[PDB]
Amino acid sequence: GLTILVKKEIPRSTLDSFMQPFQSTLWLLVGLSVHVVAVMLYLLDRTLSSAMWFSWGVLLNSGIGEGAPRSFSARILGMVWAGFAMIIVASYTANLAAFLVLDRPEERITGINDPRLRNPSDKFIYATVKQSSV
Amino acid sequence: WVRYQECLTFENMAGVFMLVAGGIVAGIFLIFIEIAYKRHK
Amino acid sequence: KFVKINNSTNEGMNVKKCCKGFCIDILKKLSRTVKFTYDLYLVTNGKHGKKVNNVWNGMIGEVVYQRAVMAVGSLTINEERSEVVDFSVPFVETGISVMVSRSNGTVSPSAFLEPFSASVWVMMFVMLLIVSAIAVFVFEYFTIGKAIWLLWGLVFNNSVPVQNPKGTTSKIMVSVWAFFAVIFLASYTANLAAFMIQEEFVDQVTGLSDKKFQRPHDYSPPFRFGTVPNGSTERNIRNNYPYMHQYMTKFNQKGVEDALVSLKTGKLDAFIYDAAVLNYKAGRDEGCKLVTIGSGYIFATTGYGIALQKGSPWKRQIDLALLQFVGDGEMEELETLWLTGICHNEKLDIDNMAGVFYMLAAAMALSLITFIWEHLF
Amino acid sequence: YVKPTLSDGTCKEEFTVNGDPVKKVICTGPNDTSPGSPRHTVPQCCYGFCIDLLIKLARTMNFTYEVHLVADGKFGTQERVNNSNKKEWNGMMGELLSGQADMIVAPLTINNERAQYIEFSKPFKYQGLTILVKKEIPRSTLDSFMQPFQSTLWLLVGLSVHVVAVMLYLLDRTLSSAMWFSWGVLLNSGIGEGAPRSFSARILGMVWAGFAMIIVASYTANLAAFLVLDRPEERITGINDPRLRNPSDKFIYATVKQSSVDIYFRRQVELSTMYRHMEKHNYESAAEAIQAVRDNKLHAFIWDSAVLEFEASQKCDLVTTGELFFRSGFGIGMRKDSPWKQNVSLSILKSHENGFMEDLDKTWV
Repeated sequence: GLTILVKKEIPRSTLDSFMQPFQSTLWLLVGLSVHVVAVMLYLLDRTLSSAMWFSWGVLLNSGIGEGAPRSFSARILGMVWAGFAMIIVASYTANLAAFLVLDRPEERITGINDPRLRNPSDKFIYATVKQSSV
Repeated sequence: WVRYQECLTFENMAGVFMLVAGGIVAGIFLIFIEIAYKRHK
Repeated sequence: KFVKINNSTNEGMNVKKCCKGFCIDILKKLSRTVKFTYDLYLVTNGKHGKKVNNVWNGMIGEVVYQRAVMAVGSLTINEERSEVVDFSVPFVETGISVMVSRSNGTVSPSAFLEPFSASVWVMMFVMLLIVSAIAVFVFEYFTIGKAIWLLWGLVFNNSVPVQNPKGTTSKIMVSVWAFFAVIFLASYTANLAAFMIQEEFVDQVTGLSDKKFQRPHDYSPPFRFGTVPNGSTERNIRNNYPYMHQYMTKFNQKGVEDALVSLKTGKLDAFIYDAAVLNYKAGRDEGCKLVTIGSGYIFATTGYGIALQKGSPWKRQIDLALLQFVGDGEMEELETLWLTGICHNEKLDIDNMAGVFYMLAAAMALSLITFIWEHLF
Repeated sequence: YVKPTLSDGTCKEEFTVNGDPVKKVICTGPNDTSPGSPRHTVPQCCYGFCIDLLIKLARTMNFTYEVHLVADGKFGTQERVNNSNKKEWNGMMGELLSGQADMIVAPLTINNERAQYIEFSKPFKYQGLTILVKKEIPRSTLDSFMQPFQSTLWLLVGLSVHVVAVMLYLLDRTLSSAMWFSWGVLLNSGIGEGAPRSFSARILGMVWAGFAMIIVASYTANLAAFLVLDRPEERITGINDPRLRNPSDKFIYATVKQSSVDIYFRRQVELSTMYRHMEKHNYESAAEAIQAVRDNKLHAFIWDSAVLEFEASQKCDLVTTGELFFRSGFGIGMRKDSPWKQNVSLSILKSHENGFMEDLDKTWV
């Protein structure tokens, strides 16, 4: 029978995507927001330098336990920062899920009864030999 | 004749390796600078 | 068709170049059905029907001058065109619409549209907090501050020093609460990913005279008004109101295809013109970046027709044949053979969650107010 | 609309949403809408959309009208009468080859089956017919615990982790402390109960912690896949869909029996079968059937696009589907050849062009 052939794009991604694929501007804004949160925690705390060394930045990162609380206000701010971190985590989770779902963008042309390749284009010059039975 | 033959990885690790090596290499100089600052103060 | 000899010489010859299409298709089919013959030709002078001091530039006037019976093309039913001639019962619905094209991708971030700020998960959170506090009190057999720290900690994340266990039952309840919390986190991640699966690109204006189409200068952006001289849409837009008319003359560039080509990237973003033509243009548009934001919004829902004479013996038979064609299901096949677009029927960002940061920022300011109370006593 | 007048017999108590008078008329509507009853041709009160259009005709064209309910209700198809071979019409336009007739106002489709004897006018609203189906609540509520996963397999892995904890306790020699440490590491807790001296015990604990992290990742990924990929909703799409085409004795979908489209499906040799199916299942109304679809009695129903779209929009219970086919519009009916044809046509055309149809339709439907 008659059938169509196509090249293939072997690579698809690099698996080494930074926060820039999310957004580089988002990465810079997130860094600025983290710096702002750390500065606000340090300002409200007044430990001191010893507290500010590992009060919230580590706490925002992971569980290190080297923070020195100053007041219940600091505890509430820390709970809020933990909620914000969880929100960012879920946001990047959905970001990675969207990238995983979005993989393989090109769609294989299922024949010429499909008008997609039947529609003439300025991009595809697909053809056969000259003077054939087709 | 017609038919006889039939036809979470390291890709994520190159940049991570480069960044880890860069961070590890410069740690000694930073620790030396911190020790010098502590000694001078 | 007749072509003038070059351009300056009014003389010329009736060159021939074969023509075809859906109107040609239906023409041939009705020709077989009724068993008649024809010598179809092409018109050059003017186009469509519009009296210019009681002068219609051919087309319809070709029917009233007794100069030709039958004239089928891009035909638009209108008021003044419904008395000079007599029309045929329609078989295609189409009217006026807008064809605005946006610059780039438009989506709804839904930053605040998380299932929070409602009464769905709030009740579950309250019940879980009450259960945790009750269990802490039971296992108790300072404490309030530590209990609050535990409640706030192993809900969002244990990434904070809140460690203070008492007994084995405390460990068991902590394990159950942590299981519930991680189940909630997984469910929220899944739900937000599922929202990322869906999308929202509903509309931009939703109205032919909603707000801008009264004084585009007053609105501030002067949306292009590239209509066509002595066409079909212009008569009706003037008739309904001259508010668009006073700015309609600001721009009238070229044909519909050239207009869409210019509006894709050149100067304009919004276009108003006949429905089906723009439907077809947008369906086959390269990359589908040219799609009308009207979801198919029409002010002139009408039909096509044939340009019979003023009583020529063709109405009854033509009507019978056309209704037989529509009922028996043929020009559906013809349309899907001819009229179908390319995409058409088949189908962690900085700004995305930006707003809630400000809201979170606002929430942060609230904490500052509490410091006043801390400074009160 | 047929809402009976006030008890005094005078239609009243009607105001628009924006606040305006509402126009209705009395009209001799026999209350015996059922097929067979003691006739009570009571003049009821009627209004809606076509009444408004007729009033627009009255305001533009000077005439007097006596609207009355059809005694039949059928739209009118050729029907050889019983015990005879003579072909005749019935219903509204069966009255056309009868006495008063002389005018026809209703939502009526451009149709060839009647166009031989009568003439239509230009259409004012273009819409066809499609399919509706009763609805059911979503099942993606995530209420159950291990339903997306396997509860038996969850029990298996729980037994496995209990056995792992027991095996770790066997190497404690503390054992209770080691079990508490294992259970805490099960959920990334780090309580600190168990720290056995042996380094091999610590290595095994770290390995078990990694394994638990992997197992949790697997469980949450399976649950997330089950939630994201959940979409078991799929109805018949188009006539060519075989589920619609296959006549199943279990579920039945029908249309209005002997109403406009009956001939539309009787003439055609392609479908054929579903016509026979509806012959024993198509109902004789437009409201009892639509309340029977939601009654979990009718699988689906075929009828005019605007009618079903409006009916579903008013009560958020059912959703229609299927792209429009058999495209057409509504046109006004006449008798024989009245000179009013061109006047009626030009009037509707002028109103439609100017921008009054849009306001009236948005107001009423």
